[PDB]
Amino acid sequence: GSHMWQREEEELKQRFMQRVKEKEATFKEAEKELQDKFEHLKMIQQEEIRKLEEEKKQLEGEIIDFYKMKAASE
Amino acid sequence: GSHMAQMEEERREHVAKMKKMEMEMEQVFEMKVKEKVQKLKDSEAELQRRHEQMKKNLEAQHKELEEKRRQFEDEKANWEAQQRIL
Ligand code: NA
Ligand code: NA
Ligand code: NA
Ligand code: NA
Repeated sequence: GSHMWQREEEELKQRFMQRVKEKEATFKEAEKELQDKFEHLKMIQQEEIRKLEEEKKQLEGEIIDFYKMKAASE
Repeated sequence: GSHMAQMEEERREHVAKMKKMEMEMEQVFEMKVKEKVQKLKDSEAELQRRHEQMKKNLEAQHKELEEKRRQFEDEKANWEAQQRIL
């Protein structure tokens, strides 16, 4: 009857609600995996930046020693 | 009787309603998945763009350092050869 027919509507509306919810949980996880993969690659490059800065600073110190020696030599 | 015939027509209308509802809800769900797939593709594309930019920036930074070191070593070896007294 009328209540069973209304319940049938609600069961279908609840079905789609849950279906969209499970689909959303898969997309959220795929985005999570995606963010972790690129966060990993970003950390590596941020360590490369600091090593490069440290190398630049070391070369600058060698150039100071060399120029000071040239001035003090003759 | 007249109530059974009324209920039978209501039952018929309900059967047709569930058919249309399910069909239309399926169309909305397909467009919803189509939007989520495009959002995920955009996210990967943005992260790969950022990674390529930083990768090309690091290559430039390494090249500039390598150039400065190469010219410093060349000038130091030139100096040394010029300081040979004998
Ligand atoms: Na279903
Ligand atoms: Na860094
Ligand atoms: Na979209
Ligand atoms: Na000599």
